[PDB]
Amino acid sequence: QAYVKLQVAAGMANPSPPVGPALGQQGVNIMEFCKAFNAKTDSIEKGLPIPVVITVYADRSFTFVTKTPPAAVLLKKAAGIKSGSGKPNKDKVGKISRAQLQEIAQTKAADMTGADIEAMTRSIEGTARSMGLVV
Amino acid sequence: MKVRASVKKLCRNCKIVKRDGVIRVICSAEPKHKQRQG
Amino acid sequence: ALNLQDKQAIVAEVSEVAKGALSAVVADSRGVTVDKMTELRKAGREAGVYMRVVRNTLLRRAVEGTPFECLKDAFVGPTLIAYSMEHPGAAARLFKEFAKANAKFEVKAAAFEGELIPASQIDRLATLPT
Amino acid sequence: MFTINAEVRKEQGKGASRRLRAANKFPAIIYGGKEAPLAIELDHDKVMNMQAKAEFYSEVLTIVVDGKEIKVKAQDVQRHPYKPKLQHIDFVR
Amino acid sequence: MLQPKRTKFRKMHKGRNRGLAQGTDVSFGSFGLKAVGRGRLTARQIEAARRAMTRAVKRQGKIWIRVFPDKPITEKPLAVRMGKGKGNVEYWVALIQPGKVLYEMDGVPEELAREAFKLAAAKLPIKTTFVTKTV
RNA sequence: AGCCAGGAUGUUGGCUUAGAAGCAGCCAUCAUUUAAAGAAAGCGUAAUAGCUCACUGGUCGAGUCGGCCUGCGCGGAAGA
Ligand SMILES: [Mg+2]
Ligand SMILES: [Mg+2]
Ligand SMILES: [Mg+2]
Ligand SMILES: [Mg+2]
Ligand SMILES: [Mg+2]
Ligand SMILES: [Zn+2]
Repeated sequence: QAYVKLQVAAGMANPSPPVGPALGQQGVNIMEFCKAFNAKTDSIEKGLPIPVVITVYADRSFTFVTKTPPAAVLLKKAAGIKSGSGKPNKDKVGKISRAQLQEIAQTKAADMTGADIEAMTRSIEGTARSMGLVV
Repeated sequence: MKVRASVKKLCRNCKIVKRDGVIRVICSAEPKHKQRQG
Repeated sequence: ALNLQDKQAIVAEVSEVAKGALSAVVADSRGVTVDKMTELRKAGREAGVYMRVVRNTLLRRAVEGTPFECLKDAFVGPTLIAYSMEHPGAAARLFKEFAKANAKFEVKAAAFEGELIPASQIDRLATLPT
Repeated sequence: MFTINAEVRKEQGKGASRRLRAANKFPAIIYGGKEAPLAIELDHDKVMNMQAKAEFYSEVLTIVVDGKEIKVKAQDVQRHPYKPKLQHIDFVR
Repeated sequence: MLQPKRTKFRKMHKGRNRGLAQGTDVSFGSFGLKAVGRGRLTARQIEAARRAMTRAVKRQGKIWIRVFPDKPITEKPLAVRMGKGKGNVEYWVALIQPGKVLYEMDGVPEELAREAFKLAAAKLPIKTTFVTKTV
């Protein structure tokens, strides 16, 4: 009830321009959002949009979902890139490996709906080949 | 209603039907699609 | 929808009614992908690949996946009844996991038709070692 | 390995051939070897449905003519000029 | 457009157009456009149908133009009396009999060949049908 | 054909405007975690929400679907 799957980068909290009222348009304001957003951003390593998923009941108290950041941006910090490459099969920018993707996706056991390791591996390699890093 | 001399289905919702001896295309969604062979 | 795939799924269903003593009524009417997601996530988490949320629930493909055993389980064919089999234990609590899958916010049309597991009464039997 | 039923055609010319093509039965010939050629006529339905699949122009055919089977091979076909129709078929024994 | 770069004689007879065609079989490609009617194509109509079918298949796979205009058709001007010589040579036609395969195509699906030859057949004066290769 | 139904993770693909979520398209383009599952096929979406559908089961109980050769017709068809 009353949820969204959308977040901007967790290096900034109380993010009123990019998402903002996407989390606190309603009667719930953004003060517990920014406080506990920093409190959950301290857990997962930085440089990542660490997304929050809101629930609510008729008492204005709840416990959100603290999910892992996208593997898109885990590959971003893995390759040092933020704006990777426009038109991802024209210019050459790099190539990544299954072991490094295992090192990135070893901790996603409570976020991924996949009980296959090589599925996550070649799926994030396809993410890389859509990124610009043709494996 | 565009009174074409060759009616032709333009989506999936369009249905070709025959009133009065002429052909018509009647559409449920888009009223631009409605045609008549005249 | 295709003949040899229907025959090989008949072969898979008679091999798996050979395998599992836990054949279970899963009776969805409004079958949710997230109940399928937990039923497949726990399948991959505490099994290998053998477990599914299999729907081969045809009115006369159940009756010809039958004739290994349970030859009075053809009337459990029609009227929206589904089958899920799983091996280890005499009707292990993954039966109750699929039952909680058919009971999580669902439309109340599960009713546990029975599958003739112990040749016992029609009611729910949760008598297990645990 | 197809079995086509033929019939021995009596008279040959422009006229009887066009009359056969009107009456749905295109003519054909069987030559080959030292024996004489033979003047057969076939239905059009069966042989167009056979020559659709491309094993007809490939393998050994078999013609039931007068009861007696003839092993034969399709050689050279004249089609219609502007239609999906057959005109004549050269067969080699 | 499509004209012979050199000819023996400038102006040719009219001539009739009777008899059946020759190029009935689809020799080169795989999918051909067979003219079932009888008439004269021109250089304008051949270039129009070729650029239409090139737009249709989006320049993938080979096109074949089989008939080429080489018979000049002349036109006397306006406000000119009937005498005083055969008129000036204006444009070039190509005679088509029933059965002539005009365009061929390969390196395309069958259905895309159907759509392309429909799109180019609606810019030609003679009624045409579709045809495929046989063995 | 109706009819009771259900219908993604990687991810919300890199981008680059502004938020990139199906819609802003290019370039990608698969492993299922597989009842069936679309990096969703469209729509107007301020991205925010979805509607469906692709497919699968229920129900129902005799044919149904789309191409070719055709015969006769239909529209195209307005003038003192
Ligand atoms: Mg009226
Ligand atoms: Mg009109
Ligand atoms: Mg004569
Ligand atoms: Mg002459
Ligand atoms: Mg000639
Ligand atoms: Zn319409």
